[PDB]
Amino acid sequence: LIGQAIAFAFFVAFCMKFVWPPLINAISERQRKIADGLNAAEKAKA
Amino acid sequence: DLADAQAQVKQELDAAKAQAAQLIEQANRRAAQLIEEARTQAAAEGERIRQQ
Repeated sequence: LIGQAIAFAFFVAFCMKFVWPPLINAISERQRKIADGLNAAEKAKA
Repeated sequence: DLADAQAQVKQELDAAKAQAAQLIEQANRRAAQLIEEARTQAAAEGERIRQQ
């Protein structure tokens, strides 16, 4: 019964510790998608 | 390609200005020549009028 509660509390701390990195990794890709749009805009301007 | 396009834009605007100059000078010259010849012929007319 004690192990149940320790597993509860302790898993969450690890997730919280690992939270900033996933978001950072996720943003770093959207910029690549942005470049195609910028190129399309430049073609339209041309 | 966009940089090339900008260069082309200048390459067209300059020629537009040039042809503008060409046309305007041509018109000015032609008109002056016309007024010249005109009053010369009208002067012939006036002298013949006096002779009459």
